[PDB]
Amino acid sequence: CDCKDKASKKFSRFGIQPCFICHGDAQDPVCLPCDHVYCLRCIQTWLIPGQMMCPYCLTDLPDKFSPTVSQDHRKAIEKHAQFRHMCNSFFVDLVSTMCFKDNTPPEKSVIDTLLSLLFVQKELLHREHTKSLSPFDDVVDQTPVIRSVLLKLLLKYSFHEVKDYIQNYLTQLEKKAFLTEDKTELYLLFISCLEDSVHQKTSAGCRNLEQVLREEGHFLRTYSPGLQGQEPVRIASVEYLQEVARVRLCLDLAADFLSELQEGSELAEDKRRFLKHVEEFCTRVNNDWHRVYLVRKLSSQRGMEFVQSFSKQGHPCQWVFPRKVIAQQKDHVSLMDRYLVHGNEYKAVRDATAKAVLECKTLDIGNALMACRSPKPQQTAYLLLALYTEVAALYRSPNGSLHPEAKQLEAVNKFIKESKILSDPNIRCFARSLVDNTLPLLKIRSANSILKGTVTEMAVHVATILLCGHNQILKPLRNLAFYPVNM
Amino acid sequence: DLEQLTKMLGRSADETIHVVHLILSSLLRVQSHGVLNFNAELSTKGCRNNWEKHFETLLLRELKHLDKNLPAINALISQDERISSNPVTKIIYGDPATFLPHLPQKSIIHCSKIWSCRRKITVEYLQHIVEQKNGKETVPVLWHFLQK
Ligand SMILES: [Zn+2]
Repeated sequence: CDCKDKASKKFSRFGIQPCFICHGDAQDPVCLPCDHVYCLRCIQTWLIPGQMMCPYCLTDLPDKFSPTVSQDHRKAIEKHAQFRHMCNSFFVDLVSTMCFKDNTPPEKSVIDTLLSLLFVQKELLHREHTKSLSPFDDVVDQTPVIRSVLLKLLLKYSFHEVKDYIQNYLTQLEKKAFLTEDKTELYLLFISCLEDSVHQKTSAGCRNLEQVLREEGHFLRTYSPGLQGQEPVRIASVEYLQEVARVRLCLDLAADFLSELQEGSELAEDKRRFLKHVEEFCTRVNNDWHRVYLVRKLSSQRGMEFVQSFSKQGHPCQWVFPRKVIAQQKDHVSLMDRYLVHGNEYKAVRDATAKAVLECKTLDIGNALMACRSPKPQQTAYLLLALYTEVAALYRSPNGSLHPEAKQLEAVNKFIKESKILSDPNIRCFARSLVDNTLPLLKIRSANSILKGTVTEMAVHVATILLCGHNQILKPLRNLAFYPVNM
Repeated sequence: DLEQLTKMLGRSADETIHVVHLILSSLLRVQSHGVLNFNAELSTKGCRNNWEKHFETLLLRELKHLDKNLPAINALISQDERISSNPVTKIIYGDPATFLPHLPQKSIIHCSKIWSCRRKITVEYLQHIVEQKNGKETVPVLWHFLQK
């Protein structure tokens, strides 16, 4: 600190200061006759009423904020800013490396002074900001920001000895910064920092899978609920967020085991016991937000059709779903139409193509196609992809299989013979193969039956793009898809 | 390739599939032809490399501009009118799960975003992050460490 201040007097004649208004470094620096460096925006929004005087030393400025210094103050503020950045990088490197060297934690009062040097307490004028680990006072953010660097560097130790310190930091942030605001974001940040700390204390530690499975099982079957304590509006102990993060990793492990379970064989009689304990835990408590977390993790790791395959009627993994979502779910759970990426002009033509599927009138697709901008290549792609998604949603489903053969291929073929939008002989030789199911991409014969759908979708999408796209940077790939003897 | 892309991007499975559909859809409306001077057979390495340079140009022009599109695509595909009745896409794909009546009450810790999912940070995501944020000038050692 006194290195910095004797540095500033060496730099620019006794005291480059931040502006008293903004509490930060000056932009377009105006100098008072009393050696004051202020912001230009702050002095134009401040000096124009009847306060032609000084905020700091109460000195009357005579004329106007006319002296700007285009020689001294930009390079002075530049050098002092480079110096404060280098010194704050120095301080954060020292508290990262030397204050936290080995497995024993530092003393109490040094941790208290680190947590107290984050605050810039009362000064006569916005009070009580939060700064980016600086040993100085003259750096500001005029919005209270909350980082996670000290939180991760305190939680490299055992959790049993750093509960009260982060708890006291939490009580300080609640009493001065986050009184009545969105505490959900800070609580999720704390849950994420504790779960990252347990990831580090398990993965960088050296122990086998059986001991960690036995101890998390012993956590499960001895879990007192106790949720009435840290519930209502403000009470959030670090033990409570540690319990929620620990059960989130238990459900993460259980969801990894279920994703392993569906893909392969039996789970060696001990992972079975762990999944049984996860089942007993989730069927004991009605805190089904954690079950929502389980289904969000399984939807994230594998896909939507994965939990659709879980959502059948007698699979022995049905307990991973809440009680209301299964009784009001039918067996006609159709698939997602990923081609709405085009948006608001493919949606109209696919709705009208579903209309011409259900009825026999085929002019509706032509009316929807003339109700669209964005011309001829994308329009042809919309029409061909709409025809694909309708004949695919018919042929896949067991109830309505082979529906355009029921006197309806005559109507769409009449639309082919009438409308010149797709009766180009390469588009036409594609479309004849797509109407009567004689395109050899539906018979891709992948026996997994979940990624098989995706592979069919990617193949017909890139074929639709290569046909409908009249583009130079598609001229090789067309030769890769229709002339392999010429390749 | 699909396993490596859903590892490599810090998304869900559906969102990485949405990224691939974005790049195939975006490579269509790019009508500006300045892709002259290469053989259309891929017969010489200069023609292949020039094709690579123009296709790298279009892929970077579309890969820079996806993070301002993917929440809007999640809103539109979340509000399509045949999956929205299915109660599995509401508890997952962009609706609050408070319509489920058998649930704990409105607490400060039982919001939906607190019981959301998030990434598991790996090396491939780091390699993706070094190439968008101009890793060749500022951070060279990490780029060469993740490369090999
Ligand atoms: Zn100022």
